[PDB]
Amino acid sequence: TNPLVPSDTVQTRHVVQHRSRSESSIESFFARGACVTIMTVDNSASTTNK
Amino acid sequence: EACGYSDRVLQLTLGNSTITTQEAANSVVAYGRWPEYLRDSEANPVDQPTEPDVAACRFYTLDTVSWTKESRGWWWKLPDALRDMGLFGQNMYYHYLGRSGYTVHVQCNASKFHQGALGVFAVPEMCLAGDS
Repeated sequence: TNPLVPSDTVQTRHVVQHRSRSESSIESFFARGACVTIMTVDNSASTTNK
Repeated sequence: EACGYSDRVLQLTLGNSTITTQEAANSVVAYGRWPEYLRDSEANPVDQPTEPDVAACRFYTLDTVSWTKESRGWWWKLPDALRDMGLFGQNMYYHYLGRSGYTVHVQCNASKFHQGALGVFAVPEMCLAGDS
């Protein structure tokens, strides 16, 4: 993949960059509890068929 | 000033335009900040900016309005009021983004026998109310 940056094809000015990739790191991408299942139980009287 | 100079008498020059006034009440610099160009630390669009300089940073006179006993007041918005003003308006419409500061000079003379007082206000984000 061609590693080009804007100053390669257009006239650029100077910019002091503040943005960071902090939130798109692998940890940060997955750092959320996600629902994987719902389990159903109950508490009724065990009777000959059920 | 013992050699003459005064608060009331100013000369402003920008580009090919000069304003004189012999009856000023000093000048105001909003929030004490003089207009400036965008700094690299604060820059955002990465392309080489267009800077029109004297071609656009000069004095444009708008249409003279008339004050009377029934006048309730007037308003304008910037940059809108200057959208058709020479090379400033052109640079404005050719580009997606733009920034500008302004020297606003309001002119109203009368006579030692007239009276009245106009309040001149520069409002940041002057959102006005609708008719509905």
